Amino acid sequence: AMGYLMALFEDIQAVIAEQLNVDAAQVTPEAEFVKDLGADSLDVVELIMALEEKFGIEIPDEQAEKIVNVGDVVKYIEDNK
Repeated sequence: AMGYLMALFEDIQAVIAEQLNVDAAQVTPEAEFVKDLGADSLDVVELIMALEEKFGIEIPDEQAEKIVNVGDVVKYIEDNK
């Protein structure tokens, strides 16, 4: 598990890193897209669509709208296959 959880977390960590132009180090489970990563309302939408496609999942808006830190999206990704 953990080994796979770390693998998954990294997966997502890298996607966020290249996308927002921030170092992986700053992309921690608890860091925040807006507050700490300089992202914006649409930045996150681009990110959600990318992750949705990559993993073949559909994150309901009721869930998406609650994403603040990267740990949030990691969990929502499991909550869908």
